[PDB]
Amino acid sequence: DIVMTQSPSSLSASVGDRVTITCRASQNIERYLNWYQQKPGKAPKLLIYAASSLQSGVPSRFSGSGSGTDFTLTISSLQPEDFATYYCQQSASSTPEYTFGQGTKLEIKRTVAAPSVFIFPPSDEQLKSGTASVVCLLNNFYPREAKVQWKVDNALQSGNSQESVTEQDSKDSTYSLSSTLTLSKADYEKHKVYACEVTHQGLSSPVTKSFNRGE
Amino acid sequence: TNLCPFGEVFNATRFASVYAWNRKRISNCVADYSVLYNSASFSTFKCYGVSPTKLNDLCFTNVYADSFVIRGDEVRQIAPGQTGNIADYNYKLPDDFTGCVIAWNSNNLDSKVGGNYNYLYRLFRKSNLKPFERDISTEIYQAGSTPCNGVKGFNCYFPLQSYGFQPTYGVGYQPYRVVVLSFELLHAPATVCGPK
Amino acid sequence: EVQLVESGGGLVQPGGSLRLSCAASGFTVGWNYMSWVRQAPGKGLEWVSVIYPGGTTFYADSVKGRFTISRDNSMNTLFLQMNSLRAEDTAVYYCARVLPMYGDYLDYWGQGTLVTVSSASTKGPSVFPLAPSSKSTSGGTAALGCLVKDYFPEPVTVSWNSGALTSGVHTFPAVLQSSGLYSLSSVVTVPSSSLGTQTYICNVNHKPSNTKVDKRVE
Repeated sequence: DIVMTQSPSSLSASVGDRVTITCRASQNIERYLNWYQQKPGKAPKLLIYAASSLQSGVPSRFSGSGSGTDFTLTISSLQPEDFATYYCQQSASSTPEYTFGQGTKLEIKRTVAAPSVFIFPPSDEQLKSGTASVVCLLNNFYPREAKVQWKVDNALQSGNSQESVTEQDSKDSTYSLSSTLTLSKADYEKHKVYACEVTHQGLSSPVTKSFNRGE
Repeated sequence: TNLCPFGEVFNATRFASVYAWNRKRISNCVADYSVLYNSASFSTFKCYGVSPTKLNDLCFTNVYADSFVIRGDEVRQIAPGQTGNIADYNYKLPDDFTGCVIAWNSNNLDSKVGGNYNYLYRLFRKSNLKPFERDISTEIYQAGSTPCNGVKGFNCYFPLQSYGFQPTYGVGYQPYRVVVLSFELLHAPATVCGPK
Repeated sequence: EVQLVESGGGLVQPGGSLRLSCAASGFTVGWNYMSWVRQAPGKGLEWVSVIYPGGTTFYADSVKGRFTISRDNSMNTLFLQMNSLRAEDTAVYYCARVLPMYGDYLDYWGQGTLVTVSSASTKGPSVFPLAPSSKSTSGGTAALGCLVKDYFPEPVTVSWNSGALTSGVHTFPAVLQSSGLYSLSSVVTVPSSSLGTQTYICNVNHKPSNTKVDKRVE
């Protein structure tokens, strides 16, 4: 089985930059190499076939080159919509023996953006099910590195919260984060003030959003 | 002592493209297969039914010599029960095939700097070929719902493609010449025999 | 226009079977090279199977003897019949049209269908509102949303106002809780003024459980 190794595994660059991804074949595959782009949750899109042939409808800033065992995919001027994972694929044998590279994830680098922070106390409908979920939302920030600290009234909480991060928005290259603190209704009723404290590079000092149980 | 014209087939200057594979019939001749089986020229010599030697001791109603060029990558498709672009849309052997598939690398002869575009193969066909069928259709292949009216474009593709052999290719992508000998046996008296 | 739409994915127990469908529109499947490719969650693309226009089929070593590819011409649909499914087969499955002109390359892909191989049971989600508050006023901006809790398996689809509201919408990736069930949140930021004029409804859909929920927020 032909092994395709892509480099680098991950890569970050700014808008307008020239970006190069390399892909290397375990054996000679001539020019039977294709390049696909996959954006999160969407269908993979063919970018390049036959090593250097640009597929119909693909912007001209995408270029393919290489032959034998070494191939490169070039984006001449990086665009925010170009954030995605790029895969090389070999089709050397006349009998189908397709193999993919492990893919390279390309993210867009941009200026720092501080998150906007919101907090949602548990629904009154969820409390009739015996559970309380408190949500804290960090919207449209960069870089992705943020820290969410749940404080159930200056008592730092641990082990009862999960967080989820969206993938880079393909127009402003920002992230968004969801933190969910879940308790029994009983444990929820044992405390007063619920706060999420957000620390992020774009913030002079941590921003806390809080509420009190029962208004 | 009318010996069969195996030299006209094996030592020919140009070979046919696989989609238009060449067939020459061999009749009323004395066949010396020794010239071919004890030959160090061939990389592939698979015989089915018969044995490669045993061969100058037999007789047959007719002998068919089919010649073409493929890439060595595809030589294993010239065999019964095989599937693939060549076996499906270019040259198909039957399941009861008795004969020999003989193949050899022809890079000195069929590769050209910048590519040899005289050897073609069929990539598109609606259905598989039957054994020993030959299709020389050139009609645009309709891959979509809209007809093509002899025009190429999206979902309308020329059914043949050039191999484009270059001398620098790896051995898997290099041209191999293939001769398939089929030994037809009939009611009718045998017309081709070995020196036996 | 050209389209490939996958369907039939869902929850399947280990050792079970499942048939995936791929409805095509532009091209006619009978005359085309077609392929099934899969992608395990968080990992890379892995070729599964391919069928030629003449009917000859080819399978990756991971799935031979267990997967079979077929097609219906009058339905213009490609099929992948999977038997003896294992945990490693959990993946998104894409169909794609294959062109053989310079090797085989996949020029049109569907958006895929998720197949989860697990010994758990299907569970529909609970949909709770994340109501706009004074706590949720960023200047002149108000955030509101829906919490889609305690479902299995993935995925759920969340739209807003039956698809009419798409700007400022963030549907976060699901996270696997302690329980073993999934939870998700879908938020949207809007001008605070809008809160008085427009109505905000999250449409949650979980087809593994035949669950459809329309929840108004505030």
